[PDB]
This record gives sequence, structure tokens and C-alpha cells, in this order.
Amino acid sequence: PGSMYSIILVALDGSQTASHALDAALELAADAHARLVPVYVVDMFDTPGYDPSILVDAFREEGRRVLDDAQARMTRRGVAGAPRLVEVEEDVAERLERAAREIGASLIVMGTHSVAERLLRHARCPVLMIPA
Amino acid sequence: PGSMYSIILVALDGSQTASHALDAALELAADAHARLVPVYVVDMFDTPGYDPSILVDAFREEGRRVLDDAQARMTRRGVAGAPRLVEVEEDVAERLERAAREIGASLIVMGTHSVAERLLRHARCPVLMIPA
Repeated sequence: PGSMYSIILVALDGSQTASHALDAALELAADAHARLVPVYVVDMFDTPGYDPSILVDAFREEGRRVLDDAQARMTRRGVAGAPRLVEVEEDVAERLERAAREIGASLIVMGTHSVAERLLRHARCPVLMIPA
Repeated sequence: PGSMYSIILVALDGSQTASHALDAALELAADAHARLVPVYVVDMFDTPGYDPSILVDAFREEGRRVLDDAQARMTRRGVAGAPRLVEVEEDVAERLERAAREIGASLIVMGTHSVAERLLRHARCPVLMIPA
């Protein structure tokens, strides 16, 4: 198989439709004999009393669970690659583009039913939309 | 390879970016051992003197040339499938969705840089965007 689809990126957030997108990205990765790289985006207020560190630990912990499940799915299907935890500074769309650049992804897979509209309007890299 | 990507549809109009999308759809079709179905969309005034039949013959003829080239690319790459000429009544986006339903396509491939925004906003079927 060529390199145009050698490395596939799929954005996860724990939602059902994102999980649905993962199953689609996996199936594509297995069919095209490609590497899959699931990413969980941690997208984190400045106020008296408020402590953002509580939610940072939370979504990171949630990311661990989500990415571990993604890894488990990949292992069973025999699909190579390793899930990444990504954190925005940025907006989610750009962070996904930065992740794609640094990982070397030639394709971004997303679950849909705005960030998708962003990535499409950007047109910086091939994007695959999977509806719920 | 599974059936989730057994039949791929790619929308052509003769433009460079659509041709670029065809090369991407072909590469995917070859990697996933999938059938490719390129479609050329004929999207056709009511005025005294004006004769739409002239342009109908034209874009159909242009479609023949475009689809013949697509077939030639598929044949060389050893990719199965057969190009289709489609005509709107409808809008282009819905016509592509109707074509996907009748052909049995599980994926629609498009070249981008509105119809893409439509198909995404519709979310009736998986869509792959390839930027120029």
C-alpha cells in the first residue's frame, strides 16, 4: 500500500459518534494496511476559587481510558500505531492540524452529526467525515 | 477487505482539484482493493432564443471525455468499477447522495479548496475531502 494513507489520524473525545468514527478508521486502517493514530484532545476558567487543575487531571484521566480502549481495539484488529494525548494551548481544529503535521498523518478521520467545518474550511489536509 | 469501503464514489467535473481527488480515490481504491465509481455531474435557462440543448450535449460530451480518462486511469491501476454520468433534475449535493444510494456507495470522495459543505452538513453518508 502507498504512503498517501500510510498514517491515519482519528479524533476521539469519548462520544458515541467519535467511537463510531474510530471503528471506521480502524476498518480503513486494516483494509489499507495502514498505521492508526487515535488522538484525544484535552481542551481546557480564570476566577476566584476556581481550580482548573481539577478538570485537567480529569480529562487527562478520561483520555487515558479512552486511548487505552482505542489501543485495545487496534491490538485485536492487528492494526499498528499508538494513540496520543493532545492538549490545546489554539483551537481544537488547529491542534488536530498541528498533531497531524508532527505525527506525519496524511489523513484525519472525524465523527460528525463546527470543528469538522473548520478543518474542511481550512483544507490543510485530507479529512474523512463519518456521520453517526 | 471489508464492505465498509467496498464501493467508492468520487465526484468529477473536469477541474484540476477534482482530478487530484480522483488520484486520491484511486490510490485508496487500490490500497483497500475497492471498486471505484467516478461520477460526472451534469448540472443544467428559460429565455427567448436561448437553447439549453446546446449546453446539454456539450457537458454530456465533456462528461464522456472526463469519464473515459477516469476509466483509463482505473484500468492502468487495475481498479475495478465503472464511471457514471449523472444529471441533476435537485441540487448537485443531493444528486450525489442519490447516486450513492442507487450505486451502493459507502463513501463519497470530493475535491475541495459549498457542495462539500452541503454533503457534510447533510451527513447522510461518509465523505472524504481532498484539498487542492
